[PDB]
Amino acid sequence: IVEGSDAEIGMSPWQVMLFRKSPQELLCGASLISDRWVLTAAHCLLYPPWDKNFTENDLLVRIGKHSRTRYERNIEKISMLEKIYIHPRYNWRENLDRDIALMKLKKPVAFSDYIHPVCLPDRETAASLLQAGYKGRVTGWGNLKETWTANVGKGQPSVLQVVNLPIVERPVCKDSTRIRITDNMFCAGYKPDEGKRGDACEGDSGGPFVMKSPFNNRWYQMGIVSWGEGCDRDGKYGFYTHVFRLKKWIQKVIDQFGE
Amino acid sequence: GEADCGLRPLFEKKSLEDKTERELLESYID
DNA sequence: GGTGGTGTGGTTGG
Ligand SMILES: *[C@@H]1O[C@H](CO)[C@@H](O)[C@H](O)[C@H]1NC(C)=O
Ligand SMILES: [K+]
Ligand code: NA
Repeated sequence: IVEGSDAEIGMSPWQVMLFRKSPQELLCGASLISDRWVLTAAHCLLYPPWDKNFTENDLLVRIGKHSRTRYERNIEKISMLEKIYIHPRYNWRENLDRDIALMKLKKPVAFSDYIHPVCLPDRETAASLLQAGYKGRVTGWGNLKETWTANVGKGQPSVLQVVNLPIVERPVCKDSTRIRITDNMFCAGYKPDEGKRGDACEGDSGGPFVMKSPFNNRWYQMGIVSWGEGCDRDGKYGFYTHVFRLKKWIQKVIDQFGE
Repeated sequence: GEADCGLRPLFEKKSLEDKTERELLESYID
């Protein structure tokens, strides 16, 4: 996250860290959507141009965290993966269309003050909230800026970062890039005019873009950090998988293969 | 507590607001 | 240290 701030404790209890077993490294963000299901970006699991093709066994999921590196004794919970489900129409070749994947945990996770699922929007809620100029919130342990020295320890936060960003009109999104945008995506971020800044960055993928309903006081996950060009550049915007447009695939996977 | 999705134990369930959630709610007006 | 840098802890023991 670029130009965000330190999360408060328990601010995103649905935040999940997706972690590579060997070597031991942060891979991506993710979100907890029930006691047994975690949502993330497909490209975190499968991206052939970077030689990425993980199975269930390469990965851990870590829930309840605040610190990026410290094992948070008695706070965080670590689950193993039963099964990964990547969207069958995920397009890694061109533009990461349908950049979405579900991970089933081997055992349900016990909720706590630090661990708690986010809601997925119904049709009404999507339409009401997914409007240009409305702000959502993005969270992650990814890089604090576009990195120009190949590798740094100064690029990384010690604790979970948060930033609020406005949703942007589809024409502005479309003109800001030559990558082909789809209805399975939306973009967010300040315009160069608006003076304020912020973006997600590399490492934040799979993390949620959430909005608080002014009707029922609940947090809904409207997006998944998916892609961008650089981070926090003027005239660029962060791209997010559009969660509601893919909800039928999400329901289908959870109903069919579901405990 | 049953389908209490999206309500944080340390915030909404305690009637505490986080430091920036005000900003999001203001965006629905302006 | 242990799946950081200091605590009669902390978002948590000794
Ligand atoms: C990803 O990797 C595994 C190797 O275990 C392979 O079986 C699977 O077919 C791969 N998928 C793709 C689409 O390359
Ligand atoms: K300690
Ligand atoms: Na920008």
